[PDB]
Amino acid sequence: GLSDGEWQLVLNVWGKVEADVAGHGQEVLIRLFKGHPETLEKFDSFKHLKSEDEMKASEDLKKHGNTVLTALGGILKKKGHHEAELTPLAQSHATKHKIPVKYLEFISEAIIQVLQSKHPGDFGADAQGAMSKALELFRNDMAAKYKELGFQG
Ligand code: HEM
Repeated sequence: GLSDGEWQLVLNVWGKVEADVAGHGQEVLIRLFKGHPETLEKFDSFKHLKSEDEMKASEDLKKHGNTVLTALGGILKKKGHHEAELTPLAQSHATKHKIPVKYLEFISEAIIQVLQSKHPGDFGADAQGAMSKALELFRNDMAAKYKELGFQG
């Protein structure tokens, strides 16, 4: 875990995302698709997008962006007590979506890149380090759920 002080820095930076969830959501997915093109192959719905301008115009890529960050905000707010919010996500992603754990790592980096690009003034050394342990915790718990569902990539 994170210390009480580290969860506080995490919740505080999250207050910035919550002031514009779909806009931050939309940039996280463009960063991911631009950055690791191969993750795009998992979305039937989006494989047609051939460029950043097309991804930027997609009202559906923006609604999916919103859904991902709304679901991640619900986990973060539990501060580590997220079993229940997490199980269902580990079940769909392992079994239905078939998302390997390095892909969870690539989205973690897109989230940090977005926070840094849009809130540099608020996203200092300290907030950067808490945010990154908070996302490694999420990944590590998801990978553990994977293993007991008996899968794993
Ligand atoms: C921060 C990590 C993530 C969160 C919180 C998250 C959350 C969600 C949620 C809430 C849904 C809708 C319900 C469901 O099927 O469970 C969803 C669907 C989906 N997710 Fe994720 N996700 C994450 C990472 C990823 C990654 C890394 C990929 C693949 C590169 C991915 C692929 C998918 C697909 C293919 C679907 C179905 C989307 C569709 O309707 O076509 N997810 N995700």
